[PDB]
Amino acid sequence: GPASSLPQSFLLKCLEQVRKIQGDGAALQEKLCATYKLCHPEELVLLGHSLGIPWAPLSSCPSQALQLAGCLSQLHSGLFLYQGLLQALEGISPELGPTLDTLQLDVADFATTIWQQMEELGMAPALQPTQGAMPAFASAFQRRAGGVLVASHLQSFLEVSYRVLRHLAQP
Amino acid sequence: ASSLPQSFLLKCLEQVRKIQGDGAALQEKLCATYKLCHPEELVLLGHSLGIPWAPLSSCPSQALQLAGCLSQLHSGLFLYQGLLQALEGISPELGPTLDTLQLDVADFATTIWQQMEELGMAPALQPTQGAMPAFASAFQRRAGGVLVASHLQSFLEVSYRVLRHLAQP
Amino acid sequence: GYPPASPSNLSCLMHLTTNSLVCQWEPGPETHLPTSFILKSFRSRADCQYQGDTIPDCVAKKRQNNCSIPRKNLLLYQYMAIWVQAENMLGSSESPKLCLDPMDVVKLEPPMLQALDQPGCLWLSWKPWKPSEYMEQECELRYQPQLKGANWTLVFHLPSSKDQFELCGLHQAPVYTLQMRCIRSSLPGFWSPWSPGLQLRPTM
Amino acid sequence: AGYPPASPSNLSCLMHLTTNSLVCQWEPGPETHLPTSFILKSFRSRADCQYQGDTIPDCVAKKRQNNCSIPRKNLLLYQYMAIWVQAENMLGSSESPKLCLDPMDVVKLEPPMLQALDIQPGCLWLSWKPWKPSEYMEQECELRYQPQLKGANWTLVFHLPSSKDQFELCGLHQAPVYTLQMRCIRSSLPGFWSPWSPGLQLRPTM
Ligand SMILES: *[C@@H]1O[C@H](CO)[C@@H](O)[C@H](O)[C@H]1NC(C)=O
Ligand SMILES: *[C@@H]1O[C@H](CO)[C@@H](O)[C@H](O)[C@H]1NC(C)=O
Repeated sequence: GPASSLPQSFLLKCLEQVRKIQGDGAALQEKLCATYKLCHPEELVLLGHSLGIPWAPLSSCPSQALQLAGCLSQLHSGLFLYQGLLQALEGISPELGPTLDTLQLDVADFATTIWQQMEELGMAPALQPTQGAMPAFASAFQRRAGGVLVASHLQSFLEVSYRVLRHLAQP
Repeated sequence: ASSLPQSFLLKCLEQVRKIQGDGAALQEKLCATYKLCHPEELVLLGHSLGIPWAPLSSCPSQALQLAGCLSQLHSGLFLYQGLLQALEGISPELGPTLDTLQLDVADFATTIWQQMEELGMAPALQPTQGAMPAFASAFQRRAGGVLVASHLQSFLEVSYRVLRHLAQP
Repeated sequence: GYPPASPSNLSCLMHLTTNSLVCQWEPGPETHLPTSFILKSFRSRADCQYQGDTIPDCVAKKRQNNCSIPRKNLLLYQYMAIWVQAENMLGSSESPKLCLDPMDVVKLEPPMLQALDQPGCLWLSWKPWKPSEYMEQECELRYQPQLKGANWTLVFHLPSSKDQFELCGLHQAPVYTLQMRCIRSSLPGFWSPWSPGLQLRPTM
Repeated sequence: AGYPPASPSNLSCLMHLTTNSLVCQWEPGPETHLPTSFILKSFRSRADCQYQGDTIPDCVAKKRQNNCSIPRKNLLLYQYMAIWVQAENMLGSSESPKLCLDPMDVVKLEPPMLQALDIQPGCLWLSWKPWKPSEYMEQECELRYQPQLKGANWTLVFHLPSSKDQFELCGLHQAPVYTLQMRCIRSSLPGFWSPWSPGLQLRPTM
């Protein structure tokens, strides 16, 4: 039957949080392009390795339906990571502090939300995600570029997540 | 997007089922109580007793963007509402079981009517009961029951498909 | 004092077994005078603004603080206003009017879950509570290895019935407890109670 | 004179996307005559609010104001929370029964932006986008239209998408002018309907 280890109300709220955050990052990316003509993340590609911008994988999602402890676990680690990267940007600058703060609270709660659900259903690993290695962002420019990059990665991460979740919503 | 609110269609589908279970109860009772078990055997009496088949002129979507299909569903239910009333309870052993089926059919017809009014889809000419076949003798009431129950049943099987489509849960 | 006060926590449940809407309330202060409670009602439409046909009063039995409206008096799949009135030799009181469709408050009983008739596996089967078989239902099945740490594992949005349902991943104890409960799909209704625990053994 | 506080009732909350804060209002009952104080208290919980999670900062009410607002910075959206109000008077205390909601389940929606289109007889073309602050929410809309006449009857269209670039509505022959309105609601999750948008008075073709 259309059984699933995850409630549907929860999955729909996750999909809504994904869209909300996707709209927050878009605002951030718009601001950075308007305020600092930093508009194409591709141009900044190489600074990801240089700055150490972590990547959050989702290897465990297109291959499971009634057994998904690993999938939620990754979704969480990822959101948790970007929650840290956005914090590391120390607000980027006064002009961007507000826009970025919205993005970071929204990402933090989505991550929290996912954790508490995992606990409720009995999935929460004893091991809390050892917060990923956080980047430096030593100058104004590093923070501005870092922002464009982090936003770009968050974006890619959420597009995949959206597909994974959209799928689970109809089992 | 539809001209009908999903909650209405979903309640319609449930009334159909409730009613299909009521008719089964009825047919079980008639088979248990009077060894009248196969409607096929009584087929020929639909003539003698004058028991009509409620028409459902393929109502997926007609000259009406739904105004009409509901109109037919209502006419049918309305008819069986009457046929079941003409059976004057059938007999003391069956009165209860039939009364349940009758009430459930009446309400379903009512429910559809009121929805149609709310949407301004109600037929302009309100239904006047037709010539109701008389069930003179005990046997006529017992066989009539099996038959009406059998017609109502076929009427609801089609209605379920029609409504199940309009819905798509 | 003795004036009857306005009753509260009025609830009604549609009983499919007796085919009657059963309503119960809270009278409150035990007055020392010959009082009486009458469950009053009238057919109406959504939001209960249309004072429709009056439904026969249901006079509560002597000790019991509840009354049952037989289905012959209800119009299922349509809203109705219900309230209870207290008549005492020193005054009257009424409860706030409740607005329901008897079919929205149907009291469900748990589904018939059984082991059917592979390593670390179990096969189940379930049919719904017969009186409600006409209702499209959705169910939750919960299972746990029977151990000192009661941790419930859930499966959601299961169908009302399954001929054979293979469940696996059961090796954390030799025996597991299983329960299932159901609720009306897509329309108003309350969850049914969880079925009595099934204690089954996963194939070795 | 002076009487001790009555337990507050009709407590409700609505999430305001404009201000991004949960606003709760209640009914204090009978005046007490004493300098009385109300504090909206709450804690994060889980569904059914059995779980006693973290304490959210008390929200104290301005004098004579029978409402308090909890800022977003204090809310954990998409998780349930228990909320109740407490009346403290010099002669006693009372509390309202606890309410259990997820801020996002009581979002207050404003109607969609419905406009006519600047382009066979009896046709109209429409376009609608949802209320911007709520664009991230999947919504479902109902559109109602009627010819301007002697006690016109509303005709409805249900389960419409949240936005449409161009939506052709035809067969409108009963009058030279029709009124149209549209309202939306959160799709598949808890939410109230938005108010109907202000009537559009459009002339069909011919
Ligand atoms: C209301 O009545 C129900 C059913 O008798 C009872 O279980 C519940 O505790 C009562 N709740 C309140 C708030 O009185
Ligand atoms: C409950 O309180 C709200 C807010 O004051 C009010 O709008 C609502 O109408 C009240 N309930 C009723 C039935 O009036």
